[PDB]
Amino acid sequence: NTFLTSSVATPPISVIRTGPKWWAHPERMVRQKLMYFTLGVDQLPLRRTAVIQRDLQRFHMCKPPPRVGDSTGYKRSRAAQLNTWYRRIQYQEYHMQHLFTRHVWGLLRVYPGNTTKIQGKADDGYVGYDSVPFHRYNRAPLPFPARELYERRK
Amino acid sequence: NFPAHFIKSAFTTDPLKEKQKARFSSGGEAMREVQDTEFQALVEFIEGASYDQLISG
Amino acid sequence: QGFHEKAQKWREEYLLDRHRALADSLRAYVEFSTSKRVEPWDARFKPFDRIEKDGVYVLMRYMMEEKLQLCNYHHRPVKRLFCNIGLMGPQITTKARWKPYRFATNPAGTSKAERMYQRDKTVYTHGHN
Amino acid sequence: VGYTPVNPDTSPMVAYSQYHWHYNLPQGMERPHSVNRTFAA
Amino acid sequence: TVMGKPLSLVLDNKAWLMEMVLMPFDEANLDYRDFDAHIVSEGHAMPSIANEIAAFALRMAVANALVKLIPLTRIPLKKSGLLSVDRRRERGQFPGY
Amino acid sequence: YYWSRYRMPTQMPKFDNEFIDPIDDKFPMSIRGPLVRPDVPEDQYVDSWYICTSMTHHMGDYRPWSASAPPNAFRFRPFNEFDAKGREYVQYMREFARFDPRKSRGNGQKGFPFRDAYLTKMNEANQKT
Amino acid sequence: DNLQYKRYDWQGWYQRMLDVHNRNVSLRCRICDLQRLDGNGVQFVDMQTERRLRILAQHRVGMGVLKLDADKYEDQADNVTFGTTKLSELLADARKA
Amino acid sequence: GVHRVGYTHPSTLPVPCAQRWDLRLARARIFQEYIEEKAPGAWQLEDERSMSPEFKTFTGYPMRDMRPGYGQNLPDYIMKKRLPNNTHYELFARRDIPNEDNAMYGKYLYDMTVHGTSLPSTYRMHKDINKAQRNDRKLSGNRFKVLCSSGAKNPPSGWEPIPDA
Amino acid sequence: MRHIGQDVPKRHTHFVLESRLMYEKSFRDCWLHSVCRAISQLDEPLSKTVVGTHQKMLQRKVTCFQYNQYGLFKTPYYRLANVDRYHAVQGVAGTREWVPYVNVSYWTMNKMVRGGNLLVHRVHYTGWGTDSHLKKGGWEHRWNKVLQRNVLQYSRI
Amino acid sequence: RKYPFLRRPHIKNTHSMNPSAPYFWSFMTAKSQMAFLPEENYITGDWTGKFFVSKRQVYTLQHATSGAKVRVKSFPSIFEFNSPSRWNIGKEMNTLTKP
Amino acid sequence: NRPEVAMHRNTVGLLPAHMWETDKKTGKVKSVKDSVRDYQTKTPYPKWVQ
Amino acid sequence: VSGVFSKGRGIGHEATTSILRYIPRARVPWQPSRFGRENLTAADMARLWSRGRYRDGPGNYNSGYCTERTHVLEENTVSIIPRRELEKYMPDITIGPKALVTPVSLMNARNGHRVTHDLLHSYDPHIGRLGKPAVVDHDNITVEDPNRVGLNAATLDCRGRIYRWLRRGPFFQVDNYFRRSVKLNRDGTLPTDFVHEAPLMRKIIRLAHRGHLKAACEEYRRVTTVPPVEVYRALTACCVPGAKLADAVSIFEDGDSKLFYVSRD
Amino acid sequence: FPFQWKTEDWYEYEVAKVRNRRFVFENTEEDGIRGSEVTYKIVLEGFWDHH
RNA sequence: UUUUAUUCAUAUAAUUAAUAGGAUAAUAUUUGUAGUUUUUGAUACCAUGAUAAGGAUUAUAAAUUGAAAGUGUUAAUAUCAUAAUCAAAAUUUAUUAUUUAUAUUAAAUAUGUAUGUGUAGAUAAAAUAAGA
Repeated sequence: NTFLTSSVATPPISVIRTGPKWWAHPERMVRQKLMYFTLGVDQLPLRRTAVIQRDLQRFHMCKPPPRVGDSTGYKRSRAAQLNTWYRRIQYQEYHMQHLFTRHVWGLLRVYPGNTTKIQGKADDGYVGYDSVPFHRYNRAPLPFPARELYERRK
Repeated sequence: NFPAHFIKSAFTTDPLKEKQKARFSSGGEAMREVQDTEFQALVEFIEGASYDQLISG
Repeated sequence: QGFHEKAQKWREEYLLDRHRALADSLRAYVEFSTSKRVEPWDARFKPFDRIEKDGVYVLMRYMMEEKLQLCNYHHRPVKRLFCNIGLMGPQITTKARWKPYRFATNPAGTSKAERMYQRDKTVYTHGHN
Repeated sequence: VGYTPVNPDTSPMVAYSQYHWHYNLPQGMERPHSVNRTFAA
Repeated sequence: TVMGKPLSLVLDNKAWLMEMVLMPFDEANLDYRDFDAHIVSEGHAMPSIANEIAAFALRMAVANALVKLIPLTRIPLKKSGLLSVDRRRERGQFPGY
Repeated sequence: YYWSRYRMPTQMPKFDNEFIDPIDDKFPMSIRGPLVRPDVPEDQYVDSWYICTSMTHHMGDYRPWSASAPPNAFRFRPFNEFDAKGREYVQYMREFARFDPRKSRGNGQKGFPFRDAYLTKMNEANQKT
Repeated sequence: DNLQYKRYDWQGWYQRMLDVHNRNVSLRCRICDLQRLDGNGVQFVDMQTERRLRILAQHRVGMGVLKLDADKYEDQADNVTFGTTKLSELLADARKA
Repeated sequence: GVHRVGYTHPSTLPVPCAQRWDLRLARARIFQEYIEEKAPGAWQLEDERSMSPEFKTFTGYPMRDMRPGYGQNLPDYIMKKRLPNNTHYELFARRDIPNEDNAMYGKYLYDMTVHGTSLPSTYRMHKDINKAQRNDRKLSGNRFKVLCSSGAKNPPSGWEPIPDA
Repeated sequence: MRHIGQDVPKRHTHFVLESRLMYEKSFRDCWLHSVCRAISQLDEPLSKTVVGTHQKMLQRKVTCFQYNQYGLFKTPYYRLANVDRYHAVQGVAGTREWVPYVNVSYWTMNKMVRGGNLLVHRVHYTGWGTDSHLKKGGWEHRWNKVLQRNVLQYSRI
Repeated sequence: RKYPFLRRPHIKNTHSMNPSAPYFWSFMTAKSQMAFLPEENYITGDWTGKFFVSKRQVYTLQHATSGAKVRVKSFPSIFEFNSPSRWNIGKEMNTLTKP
Repeated sequence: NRPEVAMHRNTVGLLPAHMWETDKKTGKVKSVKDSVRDYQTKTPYPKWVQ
Repeated sequence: VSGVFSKGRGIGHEATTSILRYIPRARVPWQPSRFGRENLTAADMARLWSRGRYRDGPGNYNSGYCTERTHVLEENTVSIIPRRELEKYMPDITIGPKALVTPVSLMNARNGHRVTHDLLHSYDPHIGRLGKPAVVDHDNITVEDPNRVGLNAATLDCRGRIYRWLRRGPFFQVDNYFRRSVKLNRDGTLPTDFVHEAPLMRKIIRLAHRGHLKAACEEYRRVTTVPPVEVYRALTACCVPGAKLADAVSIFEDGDSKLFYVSRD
Repeated sequence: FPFQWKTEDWYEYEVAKVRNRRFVFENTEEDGIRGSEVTYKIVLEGFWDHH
């Protein structure tokens, strides 16, 4: 797309921990919903993470209930189970978002950023006009007309 | 080293100055120029709720 | 002891070398300016994407070929010519995509991304060969 | 304190000390001085 | 209408920002399309006030206007905490940081 | 001498962390009240220089809130009908209700009418209701 | 000055600085006051004369008041005569319509 | 786009009128305004940061010239700039004296009027008193640094310093 | 002359006294230098009366006179050294080292504030202060407001 | 320590690098080449002899044609521009020192 | 010409290419000959002066 | 003895000192012996004055007028390039003393100054005075400064001079210059007989009699001396036909209360 | 009501209101509070507000 | 048998004592006021103040939009009141929080060298209109 420079990768836990700033930003979530809808597939994981984020952000101000009253034997384990279950749902949504972004890029002839893999037509990470002459993680030298991934016309 | 301040009121008055002070300021001149313990303690304490006072320990 | 004389002689030699370095740098700058560069447009986006026998390429090869040859495919005059011709419109800066500076300042035929690092380093010309 | 003497005109300490006029006062004229009319030159 | 422009244009047609302005008319159990409301900006004018804090300020202003207009709407809005101002303020400038 | 002025002595009073009185400071907040000074109008206080407290421009002689508002004023307002913003915008509406462009000559900013109503009157889209 | 820039040597140049800083003189004249019959028997400024005057004074006229602020000379006594001279020039050129 | 600005004479006009360029020339003559000939027409950049009410820093006046290549060297800046005469610079140049009690009055004149003799500085007095104490204690190790050595190398006739011990 | 009689604890305090002379000479020679520079650098015709070779010769004569002006003060003000008049401490304008209004160094200003020698009102160390112009844009906004008050309010006939 | 932009208290900290061929004129020189030479190139009054020419003086043909010795102040006691050439014309002396 | 607006208009004719000896194999400038020696000038100062 | 100066000379005349020595003089109690700048010898005064302007004036070795053929720095002495060799590649544009002095009409625009010198030349005989009263001659303005009428802050008694200069009233320079240059003659006649302005007076008379009052006033703007009564007479006469009462009163007052009541005719 | 305007009119109104502040004719022929022959404005300056 | 970051750049050169007023004022050449030479702490020493680091705890429930940042000491440093032989213009001299790939020098002389898969050890910071 318009962003073609080198990029670093971050664990999904970091983006999930980022709340209603990037991961749960309503505009970005609406864009993801539009991407799913224009492809005509259900947005079940997106809606699950949306309701999870809404519930979390609504009560983030409130103080936690007294932990002494809660039973460490069972209540703490139940809370950890629920937190892990929510985190797994958000992981699934994150993976789905990345997969569908790659797929839409491939369909629309959109050249991704450097070292970005688009299954079906790159399969090893497209790199073009990078600061390093060689392909990162592959050590393959790169030509100046970097790579024509798609057909010329249109 | 340390200047003598003499905070004592008996170390800063002398008869020579008192002679001239008495004529201008004396008892007559001052008079001329000027115009239930539990309950008393309780009212003293609660009068601190006035608009110009504060509750004091 | 003698450092004044040593530094004076060192600076004399440095200036004598600097004269030749300036001459070589001016020669290299003129040669880079007069030498044809590579096509300074990204061939991966809508305008400069179609086949060579259709779209913008036929217009380039039948309308502005002589001007492009005279400007030697330098990115600034190429963009200015594309703006002046107006047959493409305001798309040059809004929809058209172009190669970066040091990638579009490469010679005519490179075929290798490791070309900007192989240029002459003794010539002080701010990245102009 | 110091070889350089303090300025009694713009120093808030001397201006608002016990021997001068504080800023929480009516700030009226201290005395109606008349020099030129009592004895001109 | 906010500063002579429609609320949708002022908030850039963002549902999560316009719902805050809508909230008082729901908490008071009223109808939004029964009142004309205008918002006048008197703080720092900015080209875009499309943000959560600005929406909160708009919601507070609308709640106060509703309370002034219909006195009985005071109880629902107060119980929902729409007239409760938060004294939170961003850190001031300091060369140390 | 000049220094003879700065020699008046003050006599000591006659009796019968740091800086804080434990008895008054440790008094419960819910009883003492979250106040460090009398609750009189703030116009009577001036931030003391060189001291971290606020004194009154009138030595003692505190005036209550009712000494600044009209008699039997609501919430100590100058007028019981509206708050500050009500008194401002009602005034704006009243002056726009009789604004005449011819009267604006001569004076400066006072000739400009209530902008919110003037511009909405000058807007053609608002004419059609 | 009456605080610390009197009765001493620096008082003179402080007062001179004050006068030079306040040398500005503002002359205000109303167009309605100009729109009167002159000695010859015609209106001193007509509609066209007023329009020409407003064009000549792009920002010096405002709210129907012609204001000329003269800071040309260090003293108000010369600023006033410079302002009167320039106003006379402007009126002479504006009456040409 | 690129064009040539046209002018039509009132005599050539079907109905005569005062042209805006003629009015501009008259206004320039009246107010002694320099007409810049090399002002490009495609640089009508409004100082939006000070003219747009939608901005915090709105002031109603253009606070910038919107020319990147603008400096104090160019004659336009020289002509339209302000001289520092009678400014805060002039105030500081006479008020920020290291010794405050010298802008109001001369020290010698003030001493000769209020007192009978010119007093020295506090530092000079302290040095003199310290010299007095040192002379009382030791009276040795001192130099004889003076401005003019003529009076010390050739003492006046009839001058006999008495010994100490 | 050389540390025999100085009457001052800091001998560098005379630098302020001699810098006042620099300011006085700037006030003397600012108009002449500015006019000479403008006339020399201007390339477009001066007027309808003088054009061409007359203007070129006038420019060269003006710049020759300007170069012959020996002792004319032509120095950028930021190159002038700023030292407080009380303690001879040097400070850089534009940083916290220097206080513009008092025209004293940071050390001198701090000493005078901790003592009872200056009438200032303490505010929060990490805020904008009481001033509305400072709170509504900061140093640049107050700068623009000062400019508007000083100049951009007159008709300037 | 930070100081206002283009107002560094150090005046000689500016390290004039090797001259750049592409500009070679809009760098360390006058912004316009129609401006007159600075005052250091000329003689104001009747002097008794200049110790060394300052580094702000521009280089001219007369420096190499006249043959008179020219020198500037650098890290050593002095530096004389021995073996005059014609390649450095229109440039100031600060660009030919490399401190 | 500076590379700001017009750089492709530079031509080798502007380059002297005679006051230096260049490498006949690579093309770089090997050495530079003396320039002040027997320099040819019609007028060291502008003609209109004096 | 660590004397700064080996020699010194008195300033009072030998006819008056020998008689005034019998009258005791009240010296300063904390410093009876005073050795001011005047008591210095000619060579010592020249050296001190040259050293005074080390920053901007010829005090710096490389600035000029250093009169030294070699400079010792960094343990390496360097000879001096003479002016004859310097002028080969430095074209001389010297004008002389006539360049430093600006016309009298530029005093107001130069903040009460005429000479464009390194030192501020005060017009009062108390700041640049050295024994004799300070007199500033504009036809002998040179860097060497045989008369020490300039103001510098590196001499023996510079502090008091700087204090006096900074503690000056408005129109100090202009008032001193005008009062010292123009005054009533001892014979009681008006100072209206100068030759350097007489052609200007005749020109103004001719313009006034031709009726060019504006030109006459423009020329009168540039006068430096007191004009004769004929100038005022002609100006008023040429203002008579135009009924310019304000102009006539102004030109009368400009000479009545300001210039020795010349217009009182 | 409600107030809706256009951006150009709003900008012009704001700029005009800011500009037209000193263009006030103080001495008029109007009866009442305004309208007089001479107007004196005394500006008092002090270190303290209550002063 | 919880979260964030860290490659940081100028640094020495030489001389410092006094007061003196101008037009519209009933008169001052005071226009243009003339008595060398017996003293010496900092061109390099004042030790004493501030600062850095930096903590404390009562507000039940209803109402109200409310009723809510505070410092010793230990340390280092320094320009101040305190103990005479010498740093501030001639600056190389190494002094923490920097712009990473569509377009890159026009007004006071304003930076040509570190691309390498962003890969160590240590160090600092915050629960403050944000969303552990």
